[PDB]
Amino acid sequence: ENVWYSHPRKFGKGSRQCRISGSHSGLIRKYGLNIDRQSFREKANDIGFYKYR
Amino acid sequence: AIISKKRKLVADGVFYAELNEFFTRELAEEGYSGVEVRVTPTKTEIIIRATKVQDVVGENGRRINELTLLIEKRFKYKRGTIALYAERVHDRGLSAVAQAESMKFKLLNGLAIRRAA
Amino acid sequence: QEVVIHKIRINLTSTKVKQLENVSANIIKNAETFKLVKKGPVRLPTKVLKISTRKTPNGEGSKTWDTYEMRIHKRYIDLEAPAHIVKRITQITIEPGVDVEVIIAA
Amino acid sequence: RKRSFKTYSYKGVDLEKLLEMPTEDFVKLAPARVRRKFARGLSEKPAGLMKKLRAAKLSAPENEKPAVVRTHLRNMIIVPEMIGSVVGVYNGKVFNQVEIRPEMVGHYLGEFSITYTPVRHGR
Amino acid sequence: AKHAVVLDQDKFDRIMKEAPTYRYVSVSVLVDRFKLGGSLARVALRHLENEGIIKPVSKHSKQAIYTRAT
Amino acid sequence: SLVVQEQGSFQHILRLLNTNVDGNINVVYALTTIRGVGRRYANLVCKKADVDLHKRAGELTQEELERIVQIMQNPTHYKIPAWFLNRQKDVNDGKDYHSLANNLESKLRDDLERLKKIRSHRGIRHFWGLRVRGQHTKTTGRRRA
Amino acid sequence: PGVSVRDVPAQDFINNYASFLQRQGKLEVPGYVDIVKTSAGNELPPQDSEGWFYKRAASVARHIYLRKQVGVGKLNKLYGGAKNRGVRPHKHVDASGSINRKVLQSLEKLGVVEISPKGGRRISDNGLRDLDRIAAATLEDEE
RNA sequence: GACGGAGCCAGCGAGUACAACCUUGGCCGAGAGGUCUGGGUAAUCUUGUGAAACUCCGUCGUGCUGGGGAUAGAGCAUUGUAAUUAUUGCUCUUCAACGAGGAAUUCCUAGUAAGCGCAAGUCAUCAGCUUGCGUUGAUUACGUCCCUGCCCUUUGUACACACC
Ligand SMILES: [Mg+2]
Ligand SMILES: [Mg+2]
Ligand SMILES: [Mg+2]
Ligand SMILES: [Mg+2]
Ligand SMILES: [Mg+2]
Repeated sequence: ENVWYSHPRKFGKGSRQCRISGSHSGLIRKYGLNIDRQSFREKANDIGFYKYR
Repeated sequence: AIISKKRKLVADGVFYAELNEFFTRELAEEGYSGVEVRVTPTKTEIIIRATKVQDVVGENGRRINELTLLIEKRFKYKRGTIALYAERVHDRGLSAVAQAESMKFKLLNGLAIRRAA
Repeated sequence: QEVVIHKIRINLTSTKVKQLENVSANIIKNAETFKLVKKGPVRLPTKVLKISTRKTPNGEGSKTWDTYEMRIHKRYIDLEAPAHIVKRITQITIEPGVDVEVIIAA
Repeated sequence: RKRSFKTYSYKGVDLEKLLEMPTEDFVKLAPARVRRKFARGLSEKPAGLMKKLRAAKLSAPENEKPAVVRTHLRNMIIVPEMIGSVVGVYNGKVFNQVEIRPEMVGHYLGEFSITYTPVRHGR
Repeated sequence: AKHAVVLDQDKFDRIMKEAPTYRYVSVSVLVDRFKLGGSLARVALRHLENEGIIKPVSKHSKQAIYTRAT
Repeated sequence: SLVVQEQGSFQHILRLLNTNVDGNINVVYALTTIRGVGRRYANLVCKKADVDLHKRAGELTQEELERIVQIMQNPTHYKIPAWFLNRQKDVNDGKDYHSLANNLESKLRDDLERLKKIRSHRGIRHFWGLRVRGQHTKTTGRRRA
Repeated sequence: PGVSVRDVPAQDFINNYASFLQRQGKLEVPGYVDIVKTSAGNELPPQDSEGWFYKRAASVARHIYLRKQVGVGKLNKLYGGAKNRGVRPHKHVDASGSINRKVLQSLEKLGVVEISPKGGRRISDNGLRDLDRIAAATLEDEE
């Protein structure tokens, strides 16, 4: 309810939240995924991502 | 609605993953295993597989409807555009996820671990 | 009484290639049975979506890297047809996994 | 005597003109950074601090210093509207005292404060 | 600087004298014989290249080779 | 295209603007030996004078030299845009200033003194004998001034 | 038979063009000539001061003749290259933006270059004729 | 070789509508850039990503020099509320250490080494970094346990928390 409780957080690592943990650490923004990489490297198989080469 | 095709596909995949995770979390008692998404024009079918299908169903439109509503809320789509079906899995023994869930349940209640395995 | 040629593009995008191919084949068969002038199941540069990552959760090991790739298959099916026939075709012609999309008009 | 040493000028303008020009003129006769800052949206930068400075100037014992005006906005630019006043520039600990001279023209507030200690052992 | 890249009349005269009955007429060779610079050598060659005397073999940049008239 | 002849009409080894201009160098890159005098700037000056870029530094007519000197002093009087200068729009005087020969150093010294007087971060760094443009010295340059 | 235009070994053609331009005296000099780096990756302008800009113009014209709808950005890209970045490795930065534009304008004025639809530039018919003549001259010089 | 010219060639890429993308093309700016119109939710437009390295002619010819651009002052921009502790950018300048690197040792057996860029990852802004991709493109093995590390056998062991 306080008047001043937000910084101008338009960009940077702050505004950029993860889709699972909400981390600001190692965020694959690419393709509009927005995931912290570690989690992706576990869920990727369901996200349709595979490794071949 | 409508983005770059690649991007769209990626988003769909992500959505699927999210849904799967939710079902693992929400339908834990329900003995859930897999989700089978079918996206057609208007009516998007979502098939869900579980051991305890009755629980998922409820008493005719109980939990399933709630889940549908939740899904709608999550992803902006309206009533009727998302349909949910709960099915029997054809022999759970081959299915790893189901087995894992069963094992977990056995562990949590109070039983011999090695013997259970 | 109608029969006004619009020229209609059908998009076929997906990952699981076999299914896509089957769908394409089915569409072509259907076109044959309704007998129309049509350009084939034109294939585009199958876009790979690469996401390369440190395999390590935490950056303490050898520098192992994995390229997680997403194969995508974009197909154009061009029809010399009115809209009604296209609608008729798209009543069925849907198989799981594959994206059916109608662009419509030239 | 007619000229005192050499005229401490911005871009060819004397102190008789410097003290009375307001901000726009300073910006016009300034480095690009200041101009850029002026161009972008101003709010709470010259709001209360300026007023405080003015008050200090008014309530000064004459010939002596005005009251030390404390600033958190150390990213502020020094404009000739307040030459003579002392500014207390914040560093995390202690608002540190800075003179405003006829040669601090269009420079920053931060560049006269410094947070960390200068290096020891050997120069 | 190592000198011998001046101008003069004497030098020119010497150059004029040092042209017939030689196996090589090259820029590098000229430089070696303690004469004018790389660009100047070419100019000198050009001045002698009016009515026979010195004839080219290669036309490439900074790798030019000329030979006497046979 | 042609070798410059004659017995000795033009004198070798020059001394222009408080410093030394060594011969055997083609026009421009002997003027770079002068402290502060440009490359592009030098070329521009030459153009203004009206000299060919085939002559030696150990030549030049006296009139030409005078012209060059004149060009050097004022960028504004001749057709020079003059934003290729050490002091453009300036820190104090507010004109067009491209200092010459043994004066640039003096100007620099004066500027340094001014900085010291002001007591800016840069000035402090200079006093210390360290690194101005936010360059770090955790690793690099372990002898220093 | 047939008098060819593309069949000229590049540099000779350009030289011929330059010579023609010199002979005519009709181009209208940009004004910022020699007071310019020409490329963003330059420490020196053209070496021969006067001229060389003519050569550049000629080259541009030749390129235009060769291709379809050609613009300023593409020209810039063409006449860019490698930057001496000191401690940092080279990048690729393009040529000076205005100079190329000015050159194009000058060409348009003379009647070598014409404005094309869709976005770019092509060759004027008189310009084409001139180019052909130049090519013929070059061939004659060779033959 | 260096600098101008001039020639002129890829492959991976990725890129916005509910927004602040990739952004052509044209006038003004020496740059940096801006602006009016776009085209592209993408083999279709940026894009033949007209990339660099490379190839021709002239100028200077083995000088801490035009090799090298390092410590530095000055303006204009741009990013972002916010740039001083130059974010970065280009322009004029200053123009130093360094004349093929001591002891050690890293990497490599073919489109491989090395060179040379580009793209993506980052990302409001930044590349010298990583992933990738092309672009030029060889020397010398095609072996052996001498050194280094491992491996198995045979041996001995009073160790088995195992020679720390
Ligand atoms: Mg180099
Ligand atoms: Mg392409
Ligand atoms: Mg030097
Ligand atoms: Mg990095
Ligand atoms: Mg024994």
